[PDB]
Amino acid sequence: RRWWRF
Repeated sequence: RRWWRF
């Protein structure tokens, strides 16, 4: 949602 694959 915000980091790497999120």
